[PDB]
Amino acid sequence: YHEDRIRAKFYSVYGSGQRAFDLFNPNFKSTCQRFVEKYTELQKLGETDEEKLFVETGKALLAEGVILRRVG
Amino acid sequence: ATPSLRGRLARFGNPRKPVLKPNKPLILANRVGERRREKGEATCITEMSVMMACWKQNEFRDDACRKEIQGFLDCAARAQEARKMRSIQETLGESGSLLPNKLNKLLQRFPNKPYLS
Amino acid sequence: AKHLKFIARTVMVQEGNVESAYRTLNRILTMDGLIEDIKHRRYYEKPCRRRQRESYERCRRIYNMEMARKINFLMRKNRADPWQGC
Amino acid sequence: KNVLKIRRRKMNHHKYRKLVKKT
Amino acid sequence: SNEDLPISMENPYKEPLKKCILCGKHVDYKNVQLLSQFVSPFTGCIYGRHITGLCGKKQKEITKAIKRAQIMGFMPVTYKDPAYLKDPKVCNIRYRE
Amino acid sequence: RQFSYLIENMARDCGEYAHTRYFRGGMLTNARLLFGPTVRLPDLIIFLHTLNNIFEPHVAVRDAAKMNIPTVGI
Amino acid sequence: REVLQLQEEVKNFITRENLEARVEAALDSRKNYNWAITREGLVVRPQR
Amino acid sequence: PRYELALILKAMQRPETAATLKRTIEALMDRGAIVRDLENLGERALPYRISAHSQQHNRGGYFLVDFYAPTAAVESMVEHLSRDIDVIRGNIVKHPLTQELKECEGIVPVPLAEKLYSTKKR
Amino acid sequence: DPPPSTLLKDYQNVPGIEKVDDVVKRLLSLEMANKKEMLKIKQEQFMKKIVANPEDTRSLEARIIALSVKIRSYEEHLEKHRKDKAHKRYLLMSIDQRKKMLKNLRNTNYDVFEKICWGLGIEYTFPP
Amino acid sequence: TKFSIYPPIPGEESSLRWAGKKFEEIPIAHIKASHNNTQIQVVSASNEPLAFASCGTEGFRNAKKGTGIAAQTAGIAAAARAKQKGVIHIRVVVKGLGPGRLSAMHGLIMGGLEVISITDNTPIPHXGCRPRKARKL
RNA sequence: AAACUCCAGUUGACACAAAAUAGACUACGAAAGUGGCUUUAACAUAUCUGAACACACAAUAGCUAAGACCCAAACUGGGAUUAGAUACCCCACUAUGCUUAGCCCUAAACCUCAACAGUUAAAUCAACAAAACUGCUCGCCAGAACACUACGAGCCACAGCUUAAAACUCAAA
Ligand code: FES
Ligand SMILES: [K+]
Ligand SMILES: [K+]
Ligand SMILES: [K+]
Ligand SMILES: [Mg+2]
Ligand SMILES: [Mg+2]
Ligand SMILES: [Mg+2]
Ligand SMILES: [Mg+2]
Ligand SMILES: [Mg+2]
Ligand SMILES: [Mg+2]
Ligand SMILES: [Mg+2]
Ligand SMILES: [Mg+2]
Ligand SMILES: [Mg+2]
Ligand SMILES: [Mg+2]
Ligand SMILES: [Mg+2]
Ligand SMILES: [Mg+2]
Ligand SMILES: [Mg+2]
Ligand SMILES: [Mg+2]
Ligand SMILES: [Mg+2]
Ligand SMILES: [Mg+2]
Ligand SMILES: [Mg+2]
Ligand SMILES: [Mg+2]
Repeated sequence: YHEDRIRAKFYSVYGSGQRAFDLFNPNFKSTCQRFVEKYTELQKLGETDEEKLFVETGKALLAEGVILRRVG
Repeated sequence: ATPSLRGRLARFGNPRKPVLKPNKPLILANRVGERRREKGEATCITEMSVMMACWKQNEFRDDACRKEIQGFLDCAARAQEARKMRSIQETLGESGSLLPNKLNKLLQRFPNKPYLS
Repeated sequence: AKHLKFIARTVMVQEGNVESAYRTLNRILTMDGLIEDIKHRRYYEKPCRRRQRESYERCRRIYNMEMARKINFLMRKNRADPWQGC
Repeated sequence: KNVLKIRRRKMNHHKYRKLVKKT
Repeated sequence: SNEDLPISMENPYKEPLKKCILCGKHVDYKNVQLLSQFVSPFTGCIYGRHITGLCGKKQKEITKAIKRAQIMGFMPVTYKDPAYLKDPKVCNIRYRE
Repeated sequence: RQFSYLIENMARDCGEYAHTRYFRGGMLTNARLLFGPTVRLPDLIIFLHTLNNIFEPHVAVRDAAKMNIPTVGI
Repeated sequence: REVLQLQEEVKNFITRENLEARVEAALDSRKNYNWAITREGLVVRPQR
Repeated sequence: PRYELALILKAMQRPETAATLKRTIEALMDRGAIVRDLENLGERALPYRISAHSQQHNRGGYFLVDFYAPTAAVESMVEHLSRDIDVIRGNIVKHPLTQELKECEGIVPVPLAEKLYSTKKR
Repeated sequence: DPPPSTLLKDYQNVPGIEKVDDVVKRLLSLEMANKKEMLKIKQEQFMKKIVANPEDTRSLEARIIALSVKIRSYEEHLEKHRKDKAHKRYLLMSIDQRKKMLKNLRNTNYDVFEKICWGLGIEYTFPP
Repeated sequence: TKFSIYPPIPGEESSLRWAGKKFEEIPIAHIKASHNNTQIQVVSASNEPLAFASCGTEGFRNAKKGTGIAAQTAGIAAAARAKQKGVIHIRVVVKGLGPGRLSAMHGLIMGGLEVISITDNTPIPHXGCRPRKARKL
């Protein structure tokens, strides 16, 4: 899926979220999926650059109180 | 890592000469070999030579070789009990790796499948 | 002959333990293949015979390493039967 | 395969070389 | 048609290929310190790639460099130069129990 | 074997039959000798698992076709 | 671009004029080609 | 082409070593070589005892001479080094910096070979 | 053979190569290169002398010229290495391949076939 | 300091001593373990012969020379003559995979000598002379 | 047992011989072959197929001539074994293995699987071996044995090689 490129980059930058997946809940949303949704919203607002659209998404989540610890 | 088998055998499509000429097909059997019976080392042979050394210098008189004879006797008894325990522990407990019989039962449940079903 | 002496194949003895030092030396010569090399050189192995031996030893390594990989892969399954009676 | 066909040729050749040497 | 159908593309999660410790570095026959890291301390024997962890290309370059350095008077043959015994151990082999 | 107990109870509850055990040679193709000349064979066989425990097709799949018994199978 | 680079390098080549001066300058310097590799792929230059 | 002369000289004092290097560099120029640089690798103990010109050597001075020369100059220079009594051992190799190292993408894994035997039942 | 002072085929058309130091001209000449660089110069001379388009290398004419240069290099090699059976094979095969090329050129473009024979000094012969 | 199985390199400053002598000054016991015999020679660091013994010089003959007990007896004989000349510590250099390879070293220890290092010098040609043909048994 | 005892061990000096480890790599070459180091030259062909004989090659053994000689080693001699032992085992030593210049032209020279192009679906397929096939071309084969033979012919080959039958015989091989 198109969002797989966003997930591959998120896992490479921020690693697997210390929050544990709950695959029993059919509506579970991980930190990566919450990142993918914000990334998708900003892309529909006109932004097309990749490197720029990825840095703005991280800021939006930090403003919402999400923990994003860069792996390196 | 297992050495490669690509282009090693004489086959159609493989241009080069064969690298390997296995006299048996390289296909895993559903069993392993039986562990060979091993020959242990002699025990107390050091104390045996010390005893037989005093005999040569004391005309084979046991009265002068008591400490050497006793040492060779105590060692033989200790080596006897240890030999008695080595069987109870190593033969039955299967310490470390499994025995062939037990390992073959495990392979029976996951046999190699060189054919289609 | 032209090299320095007491560097190659030399092991120091610790606390008078000569047996352990000899076993260490023998283990070194074995792992580096010198022992088997010396034995195979007592008589001349003809080239066709050496090629056959190398092929046999290489096929044995491939088979033994694949059997070992399957044993380690299945060893976890040696636990107790979880559905005893069914 | 056995080597019975080779063995027949082997003896033929041996006896021929020996005949040539003798004469 | 449908937006939720899969799309054809290359594996985005694909991990980069692994590289040997010498990938991208020049192997010179004069760099005896580097070459000494791939020979036995006791016999001077060259280690196979299953011990050195080198790829095929670098296992060959190291081998050729050692043979050149040995006969040109830069490197001993029957042992590892004792001056290099305290270098980083990059080979997978242990002689002591 | 993880579901043997579940399947045997389901069969007993719906009023049908279950065979989750080791399948002996000829239960279907030699039934008149194993059960009797008047034994009635199943009209339908439902495989909840079509493989045996060495990851081969259950022998009953072949033998059901030999005896012309329709089979449902996951 | 290769002819330009080569034209600057030739200025530092040895000739029969500066041979005696370049030999003495070599006897005073030291060139070290030794370096070790780590399990992480990092070069460890020699302690000099 | 571009070559590299690995030169092991007899352990001598500075004056005799300078006279040997000059005499060697001139031998290259007399054969049409364009000498590029001279590097001193320092005096050290030889990896093994070397016998050269009816003498046994345990130490030597290591020097490198980077130079260009026609292909026909190598054979003639090798013959010259064999007669110089102050040279323990001298080898001429193609300069390693001329050989451009190709790029490497990494290690491509090798999968277990398949279909080496027909799938008939044995 | 071209003079040793001839520049390599790669550095012959760089602007300002005639105003560089004499040392730089030696390092870019045939004198400081292997024999294969000299053969590329010979091949270029024959092209401009014979073929109509010296830039077309896939024509049957360019191939006959390229192979004729290889044939001459094998003959020079064997003059010094008379027991080199491998290169003796490469020579005889190359001569056979050129004869097959000449046969195909003689059948398709005779005017070009005559210029090739004159330019390269080849005496065409019919097989027995 | 942790124990080092690598021998001390001559020229470097090592703290190891044996009766006040450095590693380079310890006498050497050369053991030649052949398939049919064992020869032991003790020499000084300056290559001065100090003692010699073999299974043959100790009264063994024919197949009895190629045994471990014969090599042990030769080791005791060489140690006895070497100990009289003031030898205590020795460096063992053994060549050959004969039956008296390890037994010869035991005899040296039983004779009163202390082995501080063991060195193998079994000749291995790196390509050399063609050995004799294989046996038909 | 014979053999050696100007023998053996350490140390030093010291090859016209052979090329540990790397190589668990699978590369190069038409094949035969090719795994110590350096340098020079250098690995045909922009359709494919195309030869017992043309053309050029071709392991080992062998021949001719001149050299080298560590080690190995047909033959031969000695020791032992055995009913015998022209063998197997031990020792010694030669032709030979090496170099140079010419020959000889053979191999289970077999990965016993011809070159080129294409396929994995149908009937998948006697057996075994290394799954089954298609197009196209050249080479070759037609019961066994006689027969890697006889004769003829060619060949630097003269107890050789290549090509290669028939009669008598059997109902199998
Ligand atoms: S993986 Fe790149 S050189 Fe080894
Ligand atoms: K070698
Ligand atoms: K043939
Ligand atoms: K074969
Ligand atoms: Mg077989
Ligand atoms: Mg058989
Ligand atoms: Mg017959
Ligand atoms: Mg090997
Ligand atoms: Mg053709
Ligand atoms: Mg024909
Ligand atoms: Mg023929
Ligand atoms: Mg031949
Ligand atoms: Mg010959
Ligand atoms: Mg001999
Ligand atoms: Mg001879
Ligand atoms: Mg030679
Ligand atoms: Mg062959
Ligand atoms: Mg063909
Ligand atoms: Mg017939
Ligand atoms: Mg024949
Ligand atoms: Mg004939
Ligand atoms: Mg005739």
